[PDB]
Amino acid sequence: PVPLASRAACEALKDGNGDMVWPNAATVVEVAAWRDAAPATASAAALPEHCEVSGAIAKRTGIDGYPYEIKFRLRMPAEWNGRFFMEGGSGTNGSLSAATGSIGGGQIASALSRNFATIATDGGHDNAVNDNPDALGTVAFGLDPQARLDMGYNSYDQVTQAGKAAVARFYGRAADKSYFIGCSEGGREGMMLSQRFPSHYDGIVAGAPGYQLPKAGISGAWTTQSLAPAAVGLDAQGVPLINKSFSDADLHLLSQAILGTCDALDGLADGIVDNYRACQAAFDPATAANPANGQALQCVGAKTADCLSPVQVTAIKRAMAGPVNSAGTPLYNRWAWDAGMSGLSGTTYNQGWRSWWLGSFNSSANNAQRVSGFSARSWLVDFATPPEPMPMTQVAARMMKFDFDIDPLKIWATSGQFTQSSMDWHGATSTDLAAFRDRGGKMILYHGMSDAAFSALDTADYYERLGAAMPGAAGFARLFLVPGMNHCSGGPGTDRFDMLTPLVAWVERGEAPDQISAWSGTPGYFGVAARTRPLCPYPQIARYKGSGDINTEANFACAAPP
Ligand SMILES: [Ca+2]
Repeated sequence: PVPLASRAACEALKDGNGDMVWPNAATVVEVAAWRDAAPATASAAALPEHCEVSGAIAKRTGIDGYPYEIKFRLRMPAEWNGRFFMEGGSGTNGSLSAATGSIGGGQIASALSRNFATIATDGGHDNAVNDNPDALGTVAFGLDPQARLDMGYNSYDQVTQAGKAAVARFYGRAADKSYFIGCSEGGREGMMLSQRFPSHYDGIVAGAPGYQLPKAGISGAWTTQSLAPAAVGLDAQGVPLINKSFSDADLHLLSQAILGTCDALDGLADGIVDNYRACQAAFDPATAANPANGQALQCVGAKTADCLSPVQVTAIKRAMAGPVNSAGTPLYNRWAWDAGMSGLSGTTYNQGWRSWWLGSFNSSANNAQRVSGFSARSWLVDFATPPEPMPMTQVAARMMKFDFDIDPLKIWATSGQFTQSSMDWHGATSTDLAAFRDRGGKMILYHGMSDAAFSALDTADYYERLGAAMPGAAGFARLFLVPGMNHCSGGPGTDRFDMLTPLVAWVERGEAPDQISAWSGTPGYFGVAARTRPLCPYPQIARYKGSGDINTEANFACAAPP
């Protein structure tokens, strides 16, 4: 005689503590604990009294000899709004968060703080355990084929099913609606769900989605080899210091030149390139001027602090252009020029763009994500098939000798026990969302224009393919590009927003987001205390109404570009 949504019902969910039936028979509950309410903190909204359940699914040994399991953590509030929530991952996953239901966007509130039931997974591997010194550290899960499948799609499927079964037993009813919010790798997960598991979630937010993540290391090898002629000095292995190709002052000059060409193309000079399409048609660093001195951005002779050398201009132009093979066939996409490639807040230069292709300037070693960091490591072990484990010191050189006629094929290939390609299990490129749309599914995409991890133009290209394949796609899927914003957060733009509130309104009331309110997390980039702007559904952009404070969303409306 155990009442629903109670401490007794919570503790009954543990193995050997009752009658709970899990969808996957290999589910092990390690924790089923009643949690008191937690007060608000400086960085988190208050958490209601809830049941916390944590465990793992399909504990096994991989073909690499390492243990694998799909961890989950679920929190079911005693006072429940009838909604189910899953948060996405980041990086290459491998960690189990507090699972309070992050909504991204730099937000204080969690889904659990709004009385959702919330769940998270580690994706099928554990960074504390699946750490192989001969397979590039925590990307070493790529040595096991099933761990790849779990990372690609299976972990989120198993955890969604397990969460909904516990919700049904704990509350005595299924969730009215289910929601998923993820950014980066979590954005790829959201797109994967809409394509592969259309009925798992009714509302999906997919920010900066790496829906072509196996191509990232291809872009990384390209940007690495493109910036190398501008590098100064060598690291300990004799590899050119890609981080020395551009100083922070150099990048700020590039950004200021982008603003000189593109800032006013939306009708208002405000440090924000709202008209990104017009900017791409207008800006060329080989021709653009330095608006501070009126002279050309590219140096005429020797390098000064007010110009970029012709080698630098050639290098960044090639990097932004995107990778091509010998036939000239594009292998990923190009990248948009934007002011968030740099930015200055007080005396602090923005690192949020250069960390991906360049790395920190004040280092005698390469530390860019795409040169020697996690992204380059992940491609070699997780996305190349068969995997290419190596010592950590060899990664930068491996990117320098990357062959664009041979190596890109490895993301489409199968080998031995690796029976799916990395584009098979990790890719989420399908525009067949009819099952998702026709059951009432709604999807909000967002992407920062100054994202150096994944190209915002590549998300836009996906959205255009979606609208062509599905007439009237704006009725269930809308894309919100964020000028100036880096990867998932940061940069001179309005990078903070509450995506959960309009997602619920769209799914449950049919109210499509004609704009989404946003604010800047670092308004010092513009020298103000605060800046609020509307995000606009693609292809619309923000247009100043002609009067009022330029830092207040009320004085802007969404419209077609000028
Ligand atoms: Ca502007």
